[PDB]
Amino acid sequence: NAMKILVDENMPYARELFSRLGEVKAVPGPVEELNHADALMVRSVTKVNESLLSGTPINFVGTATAGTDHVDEAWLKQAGIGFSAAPGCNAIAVVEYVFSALLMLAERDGFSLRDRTIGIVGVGNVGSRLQTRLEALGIRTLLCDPPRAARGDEGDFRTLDELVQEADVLTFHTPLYKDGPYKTLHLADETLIRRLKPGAILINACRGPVVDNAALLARLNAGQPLSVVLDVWEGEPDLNVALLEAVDIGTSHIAGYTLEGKARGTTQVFEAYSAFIGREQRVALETLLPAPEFGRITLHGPLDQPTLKRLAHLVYDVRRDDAPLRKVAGIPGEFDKLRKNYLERREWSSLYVMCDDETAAALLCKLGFNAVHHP
Amino acid sequence: NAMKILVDENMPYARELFSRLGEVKAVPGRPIPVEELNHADALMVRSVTKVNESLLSGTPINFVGTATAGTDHVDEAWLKQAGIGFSAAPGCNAIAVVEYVFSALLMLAERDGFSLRDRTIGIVGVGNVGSRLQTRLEALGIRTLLCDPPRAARGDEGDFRTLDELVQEADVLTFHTPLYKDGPYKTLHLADETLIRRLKPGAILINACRGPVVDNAALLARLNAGQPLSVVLDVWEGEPDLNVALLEAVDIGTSHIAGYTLEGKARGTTQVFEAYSAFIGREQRVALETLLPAPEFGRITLHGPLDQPTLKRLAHLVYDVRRDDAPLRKVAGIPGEFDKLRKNYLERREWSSLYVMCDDETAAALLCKLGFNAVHHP
Ligand SMILES: NC(=O)c1ccc[n+]([C@@H]2O[C@H](COP(=O)([O-])OP(=O)(O)OC[C@H]3O[C@@H](n4cnc5c(N)ncnc54)[C@H](O)[C@@H]3O)[C@@H](O)[C@H]2O)c1
Ligand SMILES: NC(=O)c1ccc[n+]([C@@H]2O[C@H](COP(=O)([O-])OP(=O)(O)OC[C@H]3O[C@@H](n4cnc5c(N)ncnc54)[C@H](O)[C@@H]3O)[C@@H](O)[C@H]2O)c1
Repeated sequence: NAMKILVDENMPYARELFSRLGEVKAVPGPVEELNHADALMVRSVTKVNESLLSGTPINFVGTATAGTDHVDEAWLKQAGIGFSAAPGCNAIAVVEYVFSALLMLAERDGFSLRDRTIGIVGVGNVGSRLQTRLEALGIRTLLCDPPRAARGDEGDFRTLDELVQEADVLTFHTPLYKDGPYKTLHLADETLIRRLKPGAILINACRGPVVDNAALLARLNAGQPLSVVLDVWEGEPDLNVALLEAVDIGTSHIAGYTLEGKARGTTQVFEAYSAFIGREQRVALETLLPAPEFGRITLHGPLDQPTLKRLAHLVYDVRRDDAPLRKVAGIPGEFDKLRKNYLERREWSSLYVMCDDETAAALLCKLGFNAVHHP
Repeated sequence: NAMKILVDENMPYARELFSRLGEVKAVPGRPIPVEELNHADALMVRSVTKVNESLLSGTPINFVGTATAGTDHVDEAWLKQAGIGFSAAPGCNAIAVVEYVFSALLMLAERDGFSLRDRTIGIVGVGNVGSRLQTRLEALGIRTLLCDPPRAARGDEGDFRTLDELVQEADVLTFHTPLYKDGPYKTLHLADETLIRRLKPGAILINACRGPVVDNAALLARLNAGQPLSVVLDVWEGEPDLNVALLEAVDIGTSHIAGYTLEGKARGTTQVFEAYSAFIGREQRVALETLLPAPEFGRITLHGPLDQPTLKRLAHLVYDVRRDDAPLRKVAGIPGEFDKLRKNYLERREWSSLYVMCDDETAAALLCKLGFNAVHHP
């Protein structure tokens, strides 16, 4: 008469949390416990399907990821088995990766970020959060999301062609669709890339094939005035290395990797499961996380661009992941080795900022720092 | 019957500081009206004023101050002969330069994925800057070799090695000598063609002293030949007309700004204020914090022990040398922009302006030794 919850043994905080609801056995991502369990919380490694579950009493499957590729959500729901992913769990990580790249390019190239026009392609978990933060800085942002538009969501949704005409930063946050009216495979092909404004910045931290890597390379090689930030590559793990040499920032598909991010995976699945069994519970994310290296800092004066750059980069400077990828890119095994070995990264909210300036604190909070004003 | 003190009208904090000791009149440094020198008790100058018998003869001036690290514009011997007090500001800008060097090295260590404590640092010239660099590398347990024959010939105590020995055993080589055109200590092109070529594979070469200490032509020649070398340059042969292709090739190139911190610049006036206070029987020490505006980031907490990445984050919160390398690459071949970058140089602070509270006592001890204002808060 209590629930037996199997959790993956390398899933952070899983034992801590799930015991608020039942007995936890930690399985490596083993038959005997499956047939005598009521719930299963997994990571990407475990294919979840009829094969593995049919016949068991398992009544709920949580996956601690934004992704769901490795699960057949369909069969479970067909079967009456509750399911939950952790959508958006890594979203803030990507937004701060994007901000980290932009603030570096803004200093390196002597331009003013508040002056840019930013087109967001895909306004979902990642793009909507990016929109919120760009707006708080008063940066004009153009939104492109034909599905949301078609479905009747509110907002000023423009066409991709419109974004290409008006933006000088273009960032992609769509899924990978290979056909249909919303096809995103090679959404950024030679024709689109070629129309990009002089000095435009192209950012792809979503899925590799959304950008045609060979065409992008060719335009860069012909001298198109264009800056590029890539976190995802066609052909991963065997990226186009020549392309890496021509981009301003390339990293090994680590944009989503923060500590807070891994912990939200476990956290959301906990909350869904707690709701599933009539015991809705929430969890302080700060109760779980170890203190970061730099926890508190004072700020004197207004927030300006260089001040914001020093703040974000104190937490995460994208160049620390760019440099090691350049050192090993054409060596088989190494791309994947940099993901497995990924070093601890925190989010801006882990940093407590004490501002004597009221406006700097208001702005920092809207950017996602834990900022306060000191009268 | 108050002291009359003449101050170069462009020296920072001059009136604020000296009007504590006497009447203070601001004067241009070139030329100084003679009526003024004739009624003055003390003169505080910058490098534009040649101080010698022609300037001071027959005047009542009993002390000369120069808010300046160097003493080329001053006839010190003559001042001794005449009984006139003198003070420069030796080392006023040394910490600026050292924190600049650390900024560059911490950037390269991350970029290239090496640990600092696996590098051997040869310091050439071990005076005000060289010996501060030493202290700090040694506090980090980084192996350093010292080269400074003028100190060895004086019989100074230390492990003084020859230049050539540094070239065999060091993979970081950094120059802090003045420029001597000849004599036994000639530093002109001290790092020439032959010397550069012998630098260990993966070597890092830094020059933040005087442009012509390193043969820029030879260096470019080696780089073009494909020698695995890293180069950090803040000073250049033929400034402001630097070798542009040598710029495109170095890892970091900045526009002779290594010494430019608010602290460096205010310390010229400070050390001279201090020396003069003592000279007239009013020994007075003055703390920079009460003169300089408060810094943007004045306090931060550090949880746990220091490691290299943590130290890089701290040094670069304060000063990331890349912020000076980037503007120079944008405008290097445009005649006049180099001087314009120095003229409008934006505020830079020293590590001592960051107050660091560490829950690890050994992190505190170390950061303190490194020049942060670090304190253990259990
Ligand atoms: N780089 C990383 O480490 C990492 C981390 C997190 C997410 N991602 C990827 O980034 C992408 C965005 O993630 P998310 O969490 O926001 O997912 P999401 O499902 O919340 O949002 C995707 C949005 O794109 C929109 N979209 C679909 N087709 C489009 C089209 N053709 N043109 C414009 N918009 C379109 C959808 O309507 C949806 O609003 C996904 O591909 C995700 O897998 C990568
Ligand atoms: N880049 C900048 O913005 C900047 C700022 C400050 C100082 N500097 C320069 O850096 C140099 C160091 O300044 P400092 O305050 O340490 O001066 P310093 O006089 O205290 O140091 C010079 C040291 O070098 C030694 N030396 C002389 N000739 C040598 C040689 N042949 N080989 C090895 N050592 C030799 C001397 O014995 C002395 O110890 C100065 O020349 C100064 O002009 C540059």
